[PDB]
Amino acid sequence: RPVEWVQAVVSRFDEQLPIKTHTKVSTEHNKECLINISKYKFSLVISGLTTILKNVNNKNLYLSQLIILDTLEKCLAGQPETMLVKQLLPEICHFLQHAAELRNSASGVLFSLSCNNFNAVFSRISTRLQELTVVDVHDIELLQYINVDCAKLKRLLKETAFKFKALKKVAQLAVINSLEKAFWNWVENYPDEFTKLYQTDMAECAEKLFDLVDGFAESTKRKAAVWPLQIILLILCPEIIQDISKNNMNKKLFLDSLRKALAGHGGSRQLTESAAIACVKLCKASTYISVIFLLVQSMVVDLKNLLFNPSKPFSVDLMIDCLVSCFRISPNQHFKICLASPSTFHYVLVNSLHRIITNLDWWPKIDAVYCHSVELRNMFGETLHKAVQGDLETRSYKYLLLSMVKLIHADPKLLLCNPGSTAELITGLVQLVPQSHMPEIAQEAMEALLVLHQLDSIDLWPVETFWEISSQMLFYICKKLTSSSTEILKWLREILICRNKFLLKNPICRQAQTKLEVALYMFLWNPDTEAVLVAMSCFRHLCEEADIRCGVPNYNTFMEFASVRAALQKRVMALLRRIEHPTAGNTEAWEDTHAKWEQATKLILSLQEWINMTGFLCALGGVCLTPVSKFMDRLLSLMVCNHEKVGLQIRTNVKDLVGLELSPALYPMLFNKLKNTISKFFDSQGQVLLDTNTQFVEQTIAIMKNLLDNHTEGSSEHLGQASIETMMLNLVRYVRVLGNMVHAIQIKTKLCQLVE
Amino acid sequence: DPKIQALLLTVLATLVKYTTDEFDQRILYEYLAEASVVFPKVFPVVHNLLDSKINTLLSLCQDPNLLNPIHGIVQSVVYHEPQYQTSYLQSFGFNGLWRFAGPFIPDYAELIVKFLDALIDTYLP
Repeated sequence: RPVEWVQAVVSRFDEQLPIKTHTKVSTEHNKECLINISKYKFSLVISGLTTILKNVNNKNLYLSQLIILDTLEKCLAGQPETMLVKQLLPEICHFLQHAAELRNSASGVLFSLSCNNFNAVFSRISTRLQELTVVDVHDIELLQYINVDCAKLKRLLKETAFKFKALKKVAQLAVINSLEKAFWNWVENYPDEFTKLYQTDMAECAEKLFDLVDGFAESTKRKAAVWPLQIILLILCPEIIQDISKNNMNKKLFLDSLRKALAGHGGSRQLTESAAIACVKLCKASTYISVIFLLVQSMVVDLKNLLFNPSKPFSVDLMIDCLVSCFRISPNQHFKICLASPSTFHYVLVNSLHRIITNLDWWPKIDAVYCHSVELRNMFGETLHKAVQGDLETRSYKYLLLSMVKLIHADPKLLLCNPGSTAELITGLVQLVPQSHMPEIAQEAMEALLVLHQLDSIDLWPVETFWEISSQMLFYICKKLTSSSTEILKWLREILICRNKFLLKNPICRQAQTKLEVALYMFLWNPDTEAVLVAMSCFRHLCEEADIRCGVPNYNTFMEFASVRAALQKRVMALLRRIEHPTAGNTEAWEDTHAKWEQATKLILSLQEWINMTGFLCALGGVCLTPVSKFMDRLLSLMVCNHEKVGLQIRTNVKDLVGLELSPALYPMLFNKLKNTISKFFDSQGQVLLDTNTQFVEQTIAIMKNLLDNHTEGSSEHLGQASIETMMLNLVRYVRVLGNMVHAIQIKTKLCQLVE
Repeated sequence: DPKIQALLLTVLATLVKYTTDEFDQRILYEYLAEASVVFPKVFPVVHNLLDSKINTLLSLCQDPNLLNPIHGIVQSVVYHEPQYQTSYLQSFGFNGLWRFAGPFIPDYAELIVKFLDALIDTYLP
């Protein structure tokens, strides 16, 4: 019965789609199992996914389709024909901000499909070409996406050339654009095959199609449309390029027209703009390799004077393609222009450098650029300064800064290698992490700082530098955290992992460790459950740091945090009570939380945060044994909180938190303060001063009952330290003078239950 | 010996079929994932037993630890998809193994009556 269980995995995966944490893990685990099943029973899994995709097609819809298409792509990329062609391929055609993601995903699916399927996708394309000869072009666009090799490219060109004159003008246009991408698809995937082309049937197809496409070009607009393909088709004819460098006359007149259009002598802006696109594509093509270099040398200077002119800016992806190509051709005049200049040039430079890192054996590596690191650092500092001090100009500095941080994520080594310099760089990134108005930048600054904290990076900043800089970062981040906090805290966990790794290979440090300790304790009360769990995880790394240092007080309780909404807060408070030993950190965390809590209390007189802060103060406060005395007096004042909208909730939560969660080491202070307060309810003749006092007494009885019910280990030791006798006598004496009404009877009953 | 592999597998599968404790199931399915990869030619025997519960755990469950073995078994099965059907246990007399070890008379009792009477008549004078 294997088929039946494969279908059960497929059916599980379908029902777990968003359109219909554990469901995330289950979904990914199912997807990964389907992929690994597809590695063998490929058509069962693909059929199921196809069937699901049909059903789904007939925010959560897009996410479901993305999950299905990502699964399909990874299955197809793992492939060791009929329904691929008759069932899947039409659905992938149907797909061809989430629409662009879906188009990208579907294209990756189609690319993967096409590798082993090509003859079928080409048969669909060839059939629509035939239909077009006797206008709906969408199947022709599939030529953009499909995997193409040298033999397949030759076939596509041959099929096209034969039919091209019989096609309608809109179909001819769709073909022209689509073949331009199809050429690039081959060159990018199979650079070795393009290199071999420069080391006659392809050239015959390319020349035939060139002359056909030239015959189509009857107007300025059609000329501008075809020139990017005509340069490709000419690049597919190395021997024609060699002849026209000295039947070919129209190819020479085309290159001369491109030169004239780059040099500004063509009046038509559309032809100059198109000529830029064509000559960038030529420059690009040369990097994947020859006579082509002579053609590049004839146009590159005019192309640089078109795209990189600070006095007359062109009208970014095209400029990036140009700069990357120029760098690959010769690894810097236009580079210095981009370092100096319009912010759009700074943008194009940085994105070009990022592409150079992230995208062949003869291509120059990024390391030639490590002469310009000082200028890149200056550009970063300036851009940072301009983004923070900030409408259209401001928005442009944001996109630039994001790109510079992405560049730092792509490679730190550049910045560090030419060079305080490192401290400035890290400080600038660190300054972005807090910024609420730029979440995308902050996220990337964190990733950048993380890769800057990997071993190989730190060496380039060693140990005396690591300590100073990394602690300064920690101290600053923690200081902000104690003033997207959750994501910053996750990242701070991974930074601590990196610090532990760096020390395992091995005054601001004490300050940083203390502020970190403060921050982590302050996260234990945070209203976000995820934040609390992450903070717990951070104590593990604080312990690991100390193990690594010491191997050359709280540690047991930190390891218990590491081992771990209302249930979690209860568990946290139970652990906080087990902190016996004072530290600068825990003390300061208490004082800061107390200060915040007093401010929040005034504002209240957000509630769940105040409850959690209250609980934290109650649980940790023993370490501080004054500020604690004042907090306890304030809690006692809140037991009788008369506030109309939040008073019941305040009284209930103070009662429950004092009664279940207070530190055992504070019981001696609590009983003295309760005693002293209740004693004020009597005059000098020992008569009872009878609503506030009655309410205090009821809450006191419940609080004391809850304390005495509690079996927290070590609580017995502290219960002994202060006498209850005068307090309990005063409680019963107070309750005796309450009349025989229902509420007073309940209070008498509760006091009996306390006494028991 | 494939009979010993089949018996071992059938016992583990029997223990999965019935036990309600998810912690038992973690241990057992981890051993079935290795055992599937180890004894792939014999593994088909157990498939009938596993089929009902594996459908149930795939469609229902949300523990990754238990699912990791289950997905491993399905992958292993498909990867090696036979030389021994469920009938193979019947040939040597074990088709009842998963039968009997399920949850809690006449036909069995009459044979036991004859057996006990024969036990007495052989052993007791």
